Amino acid sequence: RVSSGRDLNCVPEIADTLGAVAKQGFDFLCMPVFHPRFKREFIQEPAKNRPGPQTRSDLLLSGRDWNTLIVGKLSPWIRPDSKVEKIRRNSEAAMLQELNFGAYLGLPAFLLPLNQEDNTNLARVLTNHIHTGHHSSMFWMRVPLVAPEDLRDDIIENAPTTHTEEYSGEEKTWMWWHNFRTLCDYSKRIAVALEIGADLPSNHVIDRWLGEPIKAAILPTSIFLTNKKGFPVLSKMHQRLIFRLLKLEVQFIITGTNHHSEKEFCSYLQYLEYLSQNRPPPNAYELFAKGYEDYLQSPLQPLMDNLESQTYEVFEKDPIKYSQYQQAIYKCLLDRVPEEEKDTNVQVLMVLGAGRGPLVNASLRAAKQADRRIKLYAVEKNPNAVVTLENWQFEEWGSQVTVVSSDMREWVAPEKADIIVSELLGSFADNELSPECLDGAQHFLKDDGVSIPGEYTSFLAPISSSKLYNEVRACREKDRDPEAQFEMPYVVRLHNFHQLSAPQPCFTFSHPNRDPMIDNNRYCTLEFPVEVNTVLHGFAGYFETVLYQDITLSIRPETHSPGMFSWFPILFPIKQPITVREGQTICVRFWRCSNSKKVWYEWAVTAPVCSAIHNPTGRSYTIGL
Amino acid sequence: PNAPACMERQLEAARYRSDGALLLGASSLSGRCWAGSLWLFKDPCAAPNEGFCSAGVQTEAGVADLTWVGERGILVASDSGAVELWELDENETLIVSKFCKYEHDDIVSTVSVLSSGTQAVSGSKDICIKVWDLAQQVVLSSYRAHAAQVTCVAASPHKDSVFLSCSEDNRILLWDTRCPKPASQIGCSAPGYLPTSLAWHPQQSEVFVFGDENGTVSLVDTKSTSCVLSSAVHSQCVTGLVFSPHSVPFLASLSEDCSLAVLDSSLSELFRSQAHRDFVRDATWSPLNHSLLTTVGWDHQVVHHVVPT
Ligand SMILES: Nc1nc2cnc(C(=O)N3CCOC[C@@H]3c3ccc(C(F)(F)F)cc3)cc2c2c1COC2
Ligand SMILES: CSC[C@H]1O[C@@H](n2cnc3c(N)ncnc32)[C@H](O)[C@@H]1O
Repeated sequence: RVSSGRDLNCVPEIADTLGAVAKQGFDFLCMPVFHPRFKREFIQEPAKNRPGPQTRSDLLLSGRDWNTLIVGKLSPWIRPDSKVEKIRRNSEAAMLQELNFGAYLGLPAFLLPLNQEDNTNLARVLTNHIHTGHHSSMFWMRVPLVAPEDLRDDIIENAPTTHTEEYSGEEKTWMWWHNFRTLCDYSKRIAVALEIGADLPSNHVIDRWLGEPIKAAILPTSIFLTNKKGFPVLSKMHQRLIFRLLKLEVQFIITGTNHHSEKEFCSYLQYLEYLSQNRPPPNAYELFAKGYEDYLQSPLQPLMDNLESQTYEVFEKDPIKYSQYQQAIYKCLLDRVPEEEKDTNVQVLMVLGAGRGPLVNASLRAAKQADRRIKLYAVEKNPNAVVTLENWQFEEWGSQVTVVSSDMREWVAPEKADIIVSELLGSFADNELSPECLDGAQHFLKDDGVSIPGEYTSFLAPISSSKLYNEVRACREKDRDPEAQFEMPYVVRLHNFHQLSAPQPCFTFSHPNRDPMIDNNRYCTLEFPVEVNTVLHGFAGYFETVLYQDITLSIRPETHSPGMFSWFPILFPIKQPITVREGQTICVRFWRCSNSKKVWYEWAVTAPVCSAIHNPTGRSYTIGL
Repeated sequence: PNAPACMERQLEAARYRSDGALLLGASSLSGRCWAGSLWLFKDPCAAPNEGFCSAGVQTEAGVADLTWVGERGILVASDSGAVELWELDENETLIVSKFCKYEHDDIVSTVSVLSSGTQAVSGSKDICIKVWDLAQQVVLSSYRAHAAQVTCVAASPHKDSVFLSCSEDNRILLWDTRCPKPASQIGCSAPGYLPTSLAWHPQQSEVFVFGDENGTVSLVDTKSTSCVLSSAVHSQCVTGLVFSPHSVPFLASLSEDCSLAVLDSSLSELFRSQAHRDFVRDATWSPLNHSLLTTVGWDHQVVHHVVPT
């Protein structure tokens, strides 16, 4: 359940070294395509004409071996950011040479070091290489958690290490990475190979790499311990970090020599793989939604569109969600009719937006266990789902369920509603126009009628995710505004992200609205205290809803309804990422706008730096009325 | 002669011992098999010729550096992350390994035996410097003072507890295991081009020379920490620095511009040899006559230069 790699910087013979690495239990091998000590001269005339092959044959491995087993390493002497010019241009021509040989071999990944602050000329040559051919190979940048200058032993008399807390200086390696990728314009082929030090840094420094495209974790043999039995082990602190990585499904890579006579590299993995089993399988919600991690989708629009048969099916694969509805109705039924009026007072229940009728059946089970009599209207506008309803009224429901095929805003009802039941809420609560729908349907709800859900609330929280920022950035399509993908929300099971503040309420709607004058236009102004240095990429959205009384449904992480995978969080992006210092406040503003044809969201950032107003006039995203 | 068929192209080090026998260390930096070997030639003129050798064994990985241990022992800085000690037999025909300890996590780049002959210091690309006990095959101390791969370590003469070390963190560290903080940085090279080579002066306890990557050679009085005397000797990284065994030693520099140069006390220039076509890697003067200086290269030549004193 763990994919691991072996980092070597010494191969005498590929086929004999790779065969060794394979038997020990490794999925791939990181090795130098060129001899690490083979400095080559490209300009200077005595040494430019060095004879012989510049490296070993490609024939030493099969085609699929290079494609799936081998991760290239760029030679340690390549220093394109050197202060000496001759070293710069040799490093330039040689970095291109090594990189071009990796693409020649079809290697899936290439390792590049980020061991100093300035890799500007490094980023450049790399970028040109990315923009020469159109390829999909990845580039793993080695960046350690703690810089080599901040880990050195305090054994120099006249240069003692700084014992003070450099809060932003302890995060300095992240700045190496951030500046590198920003120079490379967020190329999808450039990911992080995080090197784990013997002694870990501060918690914020580790938190810094939340949301970053970490494809690999480097585990040197030196950071391992020795249990009472004499085998390599890891501290609880270190183990927690690995557990955190396990959640991102990074590949785990061992580097350095093994100091144990009891030798054998499998033990180092034996403990590592061992850890995966120890991590609890599954987290319940995680099992079902696997493969949807960080997967961008357009939010469903049941009103404007007609949902397919299999999206109604996934809706029903959540009993927990309906139990709350069942219970809310249950509780409500008892409240409205007393025990002596039980068999005389029949209640008009109306499932507005019945779909394939899970709500109508939950309304039936609620009436049975409440021992009160109900007349039930199943109202659905999607003609295709109505076919399921009418087949299921005829076969089993009978005349207790009346199926109505119309829009609830248009539908004239024969009877007034004792209770109306709605499932209209979206990921961001009202993004599915549940307000406008239930509003136009209040007229057939009697004056003391209960609407389920009574209210719902949208929540917002700023997030940091360079991973997710590329995916939106990759969403550009032809025949449309090149930035329109940034001005539209997405429903997505957020995974590799970092929440930057506690979710705050955004919009609220109460049904029945009543009010002399109903207006679903909204202005809400939020301020999010941020206690860490970071980069703002977007705002995650959740919702809480109160079906009736205490019963509720929620995807807000603090009050997340346990065991409910029915809804995913929504993500509002911003065109340009915004850097945020510790102690700064993220002020965001959101608008719910509407005309007579459509409803949309506008949003902007007025915090540390202003951001353009997103989706103005609904130019890039509408919710059709 | 109980030796491998051919040796590898990249001659990486050449050392003379007391009696005049030439030690050779070569690695296969390119090709199918990346390994190394150790060679001894009691005749120095037939050194590049495998069949005309006195001894010859063949090691697992590349020989990044070597040094003599006494008169019948070779300490090896091997690519495999290990330091290796090989020792001739009594007949001096077979070279057998004494130990092979894998303590460095990267290429062992440099190694130097101390004045006591019982200890040796090694530097590697893992930034760690280790103190070795060559009798108990163990590491005496794990020093991690630099922040970049260690380029050169040079044991002090007549001081079994002092040695030099230079890394790509632009630092030169004067070491003394007697002090609580055993390392002492040299403030001269505050903006200096990265140091690449180190050589103590034989006669003086506090005098040593370093070579930077811009081809500049400078000698420093260590005790005074005063302004050094500098001279642009080469056009590439200065690979190594050796002093002649004379009473007034000449300074022989060698760099990646494929040229060997010999200097005096004021670092003036007496002799270049352009004879090498590739990188020059090591220098060792003949102790039998003191005007011969032989240097190897990656062009697989050994060149016996006559140093015109
Ligand atoms: N009116 C509604 N709107 C919704 C909009 N979106 C969603 C929503 O999150 N997903 C539906 C569309 O794919 C994304 C997402 C999803 C995908 C897979 C899974 C799986 F397989 F893991 F379980 C779960 C969720 C749910 C809605 C619901 C209602 C009524 O109750 C549910
Ligand atoms: C389970 S999703 C909620 C259901 O309500 C339906 N729905 C949405 N809006 C309306 C409406 N105005 N009238 C009737 N059904 C609706 C949607 O099509 C969906 O099947």
